[PDB]
Amino acid sequence: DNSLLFMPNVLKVYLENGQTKSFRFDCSTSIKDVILTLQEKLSIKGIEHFSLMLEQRTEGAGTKLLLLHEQETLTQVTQRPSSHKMRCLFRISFVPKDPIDLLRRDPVAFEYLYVQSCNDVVQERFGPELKYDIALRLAALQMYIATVTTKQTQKISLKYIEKEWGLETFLPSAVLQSMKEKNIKKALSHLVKANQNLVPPGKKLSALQAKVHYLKFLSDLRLYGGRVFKATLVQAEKRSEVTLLVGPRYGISHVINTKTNLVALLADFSHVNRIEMFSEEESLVRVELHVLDVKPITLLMESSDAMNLACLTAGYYRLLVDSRRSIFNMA
Repeated sequence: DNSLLFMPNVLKVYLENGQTKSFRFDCSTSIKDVILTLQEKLSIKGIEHFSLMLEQRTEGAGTKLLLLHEQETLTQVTQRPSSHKMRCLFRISFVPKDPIDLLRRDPVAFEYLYVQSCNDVVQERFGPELKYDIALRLAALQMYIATVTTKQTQKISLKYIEKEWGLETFLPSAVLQSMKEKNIKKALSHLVKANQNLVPPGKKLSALQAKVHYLKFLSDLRLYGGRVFKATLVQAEKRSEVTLLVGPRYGISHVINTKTNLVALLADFSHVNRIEMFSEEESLVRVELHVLDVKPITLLMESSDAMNLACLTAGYYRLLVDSRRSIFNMA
């Protein structure tokens, strides 16, 4: 079996709505090429927000996403380690700081962001920072949004949701394993009704306006458009293990203490002038961050983490700082 290909030289790409798409490649096709073909198929204007990623299945349950560079060749992608048992996903990797800005810009991309976020929320792709409290509240809106776009009833019925979709589809595994089904349904019952109580003075919440609310809750969070990396900081040729957080509100920052959400800026995206990677022992990659008014910062990282750091940093630079200028170029 092979999760990455349909066949020799035909790439399988999963969209966030469950669709699959195929791309014939030869030895010259780049990830950039497939992204442009997907921009055209899907009528996207904000392609700068999007990336192709590999889905790694880790030993314990849960997936790790490996960002792929545009200049990277598809053949070069099938040679990553155990490419055959990973999947290719098209996803928004560089989120706008306020979701509403995407909606006025590319509605297709905004709808794409809402569908991807729902999947992210239910599959616990945010940390435990997503408390069951928020998770149920998010579910009540996802549930609302699924109903108003399928039935005229503006009043939401768990019994419908139970049959048509399955309640479990809107809930994380943790609520499923920890909360009592009766307790979950009571919780949703009070929630949906209370939000229903918030709306009567107002005209009914449109699905689109509900989706805006769904993504605003998500936008105030740590792993929103962001990732956590282990890395080895080399400072005066001696080594220490660091945890980096790269995201839209953190530039490249370092986690000092999770308990107090203590994060330290190492570099705003605007202060990054270049990223360079080299090779070391046993798929260990040395990253050198060239930052304004400081000596370069040196990181020793596992190769796929090294690449997801460059991509995510270059991705947010292209988005938030300058669309033309390059910071990272593989060769």
